This record gives sequence, structure tokens and C-alpha cells, in this order.
Amino acid sequence: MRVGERFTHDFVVPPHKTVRHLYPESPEFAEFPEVFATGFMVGLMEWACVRAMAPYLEPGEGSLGTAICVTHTAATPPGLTVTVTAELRSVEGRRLSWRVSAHDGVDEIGSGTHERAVIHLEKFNAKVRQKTP
Amino acid sequence: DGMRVGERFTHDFVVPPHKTVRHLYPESPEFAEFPEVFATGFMVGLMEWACVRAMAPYLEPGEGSLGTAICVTHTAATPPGLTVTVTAELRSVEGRRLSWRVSAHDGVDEIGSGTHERAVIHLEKFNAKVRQKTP
Repeated sequence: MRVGERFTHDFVVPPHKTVRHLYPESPEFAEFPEVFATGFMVGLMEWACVRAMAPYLEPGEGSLGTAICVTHTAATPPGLTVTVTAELRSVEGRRLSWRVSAHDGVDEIGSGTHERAVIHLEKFNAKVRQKTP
Repeated sequence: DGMRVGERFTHDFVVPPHKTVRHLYPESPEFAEFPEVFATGFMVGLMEWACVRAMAPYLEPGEGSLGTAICVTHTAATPPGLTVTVTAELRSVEGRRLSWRVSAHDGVDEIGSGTHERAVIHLEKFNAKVRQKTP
């Protein structure tokens, strides 16, 4: 995997990726404006990075998000297409650092950095199995 | 009043099965086989929720807020059934912009921390703007 490697993916915002859909159990969010939630944008950023690195993972391997540092500079109603671009900026063995950026066809909506660590899936699941209630 | 710098709100949440990674984007084939852990996008929303709850007594009627930045590590994984405690500490207020230090632990591990910034908005003004760009 090479530094400068870019990947791009598009996503038409559906009604069910607004703030209130992120936490339906939240009365405090229930009457927030109908805009693409930051947490959903983060997941879209993660997803772009996961797709870009998938052809470089061995079988039995996966990855986890380890950091997210982004702005969220404009709001997006449902119906717009959000284009995320992910550019690999660093590879420190198991650790990958992406510059992530997103626009909704009208505005730049956010950018910053996302980081990921490559895991062995079997060894990781055992670790979480043993802190599960 | 006005909000006081250094004041803390904490906020508890039992992670249910439906706040795992494959539940953030059910439409994602690429996520459908991820381990069953609390998604970063859900932790981020939990942190916003803590900050929103802390701010609410201080907003004028018709006022709300939007997150404008998030900068957090996510350092341990959390299966469903553990309680995530989010701590939001107010760092600064500069007119409409507030800065928060956000922190989370799942009873076993510290799971993440960093910063979150929000902006106070006039809800109906903002909605009218949002419509100007709906298709």
C-alpha cells in the first residue's frame, strides 16, 4: 500500500442518516434539524478507508478505527450526494493514517484525519469476548 | 446563567446490540462482517449528546446547536452490555462557539478522548437555510 493512494466514494444521503436516526433513543436529538449527522459522516469516512485498504489485507485480517479528527463545516439535507475522498498519508507498519475529505456537491462539509490499525480478526474477537458481560 | 469553564457533565449508556459497526451503515456490505463492537460514529454521537444535554439549560427558546468539529482517539473496543460513561468538560465559550473536552470509558477500559466544538444556532433560521439546498 502506497502513500498518496487516493480512493473516492459517493453516497446519496437518505432521510435515515439524520441526527435523530443516529440516536432514536434520544429525546434531546428528536427535533434536531434534518441534516446528515457527524457520526454518520465519520462512518462514511471510515467506510471509504476500509474499502481502499481491503485489497491489501491478508485473509483473517481486518482493521479498526483508532482516531477521527475532522471538521464539519456545512450541513447536508437528504437527497444530496456526499463524495468522500480518502488519501493515504502514512503507513507505520500496522498503523494507517488517512486524510479524509467530504463535499455534498454544493459545499465542502468537512475534512481532517482518520486512523486505522490492522488487526488479526480471531485474536481481536477473543479479546472482546473476554470483556463481554 | 452563563456556562462555567471546568464544569463537567457525565452521561451513562448501556451499549445495546444495535449500536455496533454493521448497524451504523446497515447498507454496507463491507461492514456487515465487522466484529460486534460499539462504532466510533456512535461514540461520537454519544459525546455530542452529552454536550447537548449540558448546554440545554443555557440556550434561549428557539436556540439549538451543531457540532462543528470532533477530534478523538478510539483506543479500546466495547461489546454490547457494558455501560459507556461519557464525560463532557467545558473548555471555552467564545460567543456562539463552545469547546468541550470529551472522554469515554466502558467500565473496563478508557475507550477514547479528545475535543468537540459546537456552535449555537437559531433553529428556524438554520432550517430555512437547509431547505435552500434540499433537492
